[PDB]
Amino acid sequence: TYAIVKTGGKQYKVAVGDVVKVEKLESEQGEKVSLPVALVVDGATVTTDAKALAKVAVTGEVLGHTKGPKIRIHKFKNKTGYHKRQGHRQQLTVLKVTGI
Amino acid sequence: SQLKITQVRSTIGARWKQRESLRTLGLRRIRHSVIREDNAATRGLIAVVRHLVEVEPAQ
Amino acid sequence: ARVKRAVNAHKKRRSILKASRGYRGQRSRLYRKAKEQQLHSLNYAYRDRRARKGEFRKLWIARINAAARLNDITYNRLIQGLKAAGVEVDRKNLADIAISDPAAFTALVDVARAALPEDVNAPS
Amino acid sequence: PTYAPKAGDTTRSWYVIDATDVVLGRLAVAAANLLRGKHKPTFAPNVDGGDFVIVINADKVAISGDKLQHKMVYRHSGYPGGLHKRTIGELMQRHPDRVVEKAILGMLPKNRLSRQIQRKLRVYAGPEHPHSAQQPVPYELKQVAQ
Amino acid sequence: AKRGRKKRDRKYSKANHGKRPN
Amino acid sequence: STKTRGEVSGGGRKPYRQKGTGRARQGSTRAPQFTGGGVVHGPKPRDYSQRTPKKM
Amino acid sequence: GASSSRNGRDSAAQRLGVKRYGGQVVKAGEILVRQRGTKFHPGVNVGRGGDDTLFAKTAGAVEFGIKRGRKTVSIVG
RNA sequence: CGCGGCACAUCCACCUUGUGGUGGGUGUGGGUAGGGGAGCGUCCCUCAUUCAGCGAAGCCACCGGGUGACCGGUGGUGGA
RNA sequence: AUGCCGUGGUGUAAAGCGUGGCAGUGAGACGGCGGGGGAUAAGCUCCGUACGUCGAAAGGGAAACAGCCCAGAUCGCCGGC
RNA sequence: GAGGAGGGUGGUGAUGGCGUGCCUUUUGAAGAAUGAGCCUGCGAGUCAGGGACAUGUCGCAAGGUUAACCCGUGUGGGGUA
Ligand SMILES: [Mg+2]
Ligand SMILES: [Mg+2]
Ligand SMILES: [Mg+2]
Ligand SMILES: [Mg+2]
Ligand SMILES: [Mg+2]
Ligand SMILES: [Mg+2]
Ligand SMILES: [Mg+2]
Ligand SMILES: [Mg+2]
Ligand SMILES: [Mg+2]
Ligand SMILES: [Mg+2]
Ligand SMILES: [Mg+2]
Ligand SMILES: [Mg+2]
Ligand SMILES: [Mg+2]
Ligand SMILES: [Mg+2]
Ligand SMILES: [Mg+2]
Ligand SMILES: [Mg+2]
Ligand SMILES: [Mg+2]
Ligand SMILES: [Mg+2]
Ligand SMILES: [Mg+2]
Ligand SMILES: [Mg+2]
Ligand SMILES: [Mg+2]
Ligand SMILES: [Mg+2]
Ligand SMILES: [Mg+2]
Ligand SMILES: [Mg+2]
Ligand SMILES: [Mg+2]
Ligand SMILES: [Mg+2]
Ligand SMILES: [Mg+2]
Ligand SMILES: [Mg+2]
Ligand SMILES: [Mg+2]
Ligand SMILES: [Mg+2]
Ligand SMILES: [Mg+2]
Ligand SMILES: [Mg+2]
Ligand SMILES: [Mg+2]
Ligand SMILES: [Mg+2]
Repeated sequence: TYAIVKTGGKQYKVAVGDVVKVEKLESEQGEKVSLPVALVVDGATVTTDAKALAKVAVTGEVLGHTKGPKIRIHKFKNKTGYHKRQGHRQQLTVLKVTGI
Repeated sequence: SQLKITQVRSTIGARWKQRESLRTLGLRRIRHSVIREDNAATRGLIAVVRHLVEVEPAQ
Repeated sequence: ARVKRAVNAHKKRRSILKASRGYRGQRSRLYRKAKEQQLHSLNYAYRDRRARKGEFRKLWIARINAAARLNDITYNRLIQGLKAAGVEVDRKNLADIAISDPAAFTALVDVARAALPEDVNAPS
Repeated sequence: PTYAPKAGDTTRSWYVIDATDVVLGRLAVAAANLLRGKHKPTFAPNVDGGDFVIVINADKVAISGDKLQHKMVYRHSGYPGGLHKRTIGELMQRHPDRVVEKAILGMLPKNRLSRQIQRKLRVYAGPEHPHSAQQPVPYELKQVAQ
Repeated sequence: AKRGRKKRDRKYSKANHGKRPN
Repeated sequence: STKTRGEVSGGGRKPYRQKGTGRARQGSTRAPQFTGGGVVHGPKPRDYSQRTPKKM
Repeated sequence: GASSSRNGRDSAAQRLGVKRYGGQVVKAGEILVRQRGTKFHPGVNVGRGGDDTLFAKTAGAVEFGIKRGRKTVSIVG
């Protein structure tokens, strides 16, 4: 069995026991989250219906909060003297799927 | 009545009376909508800028 | 106070030359040529982080289109069918079901084919 | 992460395409889509997927009567005045397999990997091919209706 | 005079809308 | 204290002709871009006393 | 080559014309119409001027009119 | 448009109600010449404090951190 | 017809104005529309245009392609229109 | 940890896409315009002055402030011209 869960404006194909990095949720480590689904597959049944899928939730457990890789930006246009240095670390959440 | 004006195209390359008429209607970017009244000063603004907006008689 | 330059100046020289390891020729060896190439490498990287969002979508659509034609429908009317049936699964996962579970992808085509109108060429 | 095929995942089969009353354009498209693997949902643009394609009856292909007369095939030798030209009609007399093969190679990508894709293509002028040790399933042009 | 005429006919494409530089 | 280009010893003549040598034109051997030339905007003897008022 | 030895010259533009339009509120002394000749004539509370300069004699509002074919400028106090 | 980080202007709330801080809306944030603002690193002096022949500087490598200039840890070399 | 000046309404934060500090610029280019010079030639040359873009503008389209068409890049995403 | 299965560092990169060096100077340069073989070290808005204008800030305030000079071990005290 697996579900397609919707979180952070993006979708993820998850099963019970999977570890997923998602966007930063405002929940602390050890708590529980309820997340909406877009499709649920249980073998040969696909359930595919907004009246039915709005009653099915995925239960997640927060493992903690990690960071993205370091991204380095050095903008440069050709013969201008224009330079701009910038860095970024995206903030993530690690999430064990327990529900479906 | 009361009109709904949605901006469809860009102000890049538009002229001064076309950009300032979109500024007085309250539009900011593409697909931004606004609700305004159907008085004579409003559809004179719409007549200037009707190639850049899509009007519908909505609530 | 006469100040020697080398303790300050070698700081950015060591970091440019470490970012250029694995370049060939003068581009991993010489600081002036390693730095011209780091300007291009971080512009190319910026340019390609915004391009691969379209590149992976171009990969997924190609695989949804291949799997739909096995199930005698085009990509064209499949996307119309899933919007008509209210299936909000994105193309990242629709090209992932098409590989790992081909039976569930056949079950999604039948939902898309049923919600499609009776004559698709008739006006709305 | 999306699916990327490993080394040892691609399963290659054998197809035979009868070329009796098919126009040269429709056949070259269907052979190029079948050699690359555009019909499999595990397609990756850096991977030689796709299947073996045998084209029999290459002398029979539907070419128009004014294309046999007037369409030209140009080759240059690097020497001054090395522009040598034939027509389609007199290449179908000599090498009708080379006409079908040239139409497919212009429809493949222009890269190193298409050089390993074109090694899975066999074109024969007659109705008979030597690859009966494999079992080429016959392939017909299908158009998925819309 | 052929390069001028050929570079000037390519402004009547669908994307250029009757206009090009030069 | 340092020396400017007019105070370093020597350096009066033009060291070679300006055109025809394939070298950069130089004008003096004690210009600040040379080894051993004068210092540009270097230290000179200063007094740093200020005029702080009596009430302050 | 020949030359345009007979042409090539001009005087300065003199900034002539209507300076205050109709219904516009003026002060005493304000110049209304600057012109050669009387393209416009004075009316009530308007004087001509030395080089036909049509100023204001009284604060008021500018109004244009017709008085037997001639077009006049007047002030309504 | 969606989800998440930052910055600036303005508005609304307050905590010594602008020297400021916190919170919440809306708006804005391509940029050469150029203008304004705020910072990083090297060196010397003064006051305070703290390391160092149980190994300072400088150098080399690996692992890490910051919105940038850049930083820190650990080890090798080394000798104030 | 437009444009211009005045005035009454309504709209619209980063409009306008006065006086100080510090500037840079004063070689423009092509495209649309109106005109002169030239042969109603020029990737010509000189003006007009609360016209546009480039200059100083990345991204998508025009095969390639400063000035054309779409659109103005705070950063991240293996989302969607 | 003996070998394999899964993950993870570090090195490498078959293959696919995209992709016209840096500076200076220009309407516009990847340009077949200019400068640069390479590395290390050096090489360009400073200083004087009771100067000038404008500002931030501190002291005194209808007043503010001394110059040369004098006395002191000094950065302190005198000194109204
Ligand atoms: Mg430039
Ligand atoms: Mg390498
Ligand atoms: Mg996109
Ligand atoms: Mg001398
Ligand atoms: Mg000399
Ligand atoms: Mg010396
Ligand atoms: Mg004193
Ligand atoms: Mg005149
Ligand atoms: Mg007189
Ligand atoms: Mg922007
Ligand atoms: Mg900016
Ligand atoms: Mg600047
Ligand atoms: Mg030791
Ligand atoms: Mg030292
Ligand atoms: Mg370090
Ligand atoms: Mg150490
Ligand atoms: Mg050490
Ligand atoms: Mg000013
Ligand atoms: Mg000029
Ligand atoms: Mg100049
Ligand atoms: Mg001009
Ligand atoms: Mg013209
Ligand atoms: Mg010209
Ligand atoms: Mg023009
Ligand atoms: Mg562009
Ligand atoms: Mg602009
Ligand atoms: Mg472009
Ligand atoms: Mg392109
Ligand atoms: Mg769509
Ligand atoms: Mg030139
Ligand atoms: Mg310029
Ligand atoms: Mg060159
Ligand atoms: Mg060259
Ligand atoms: Mg040279």
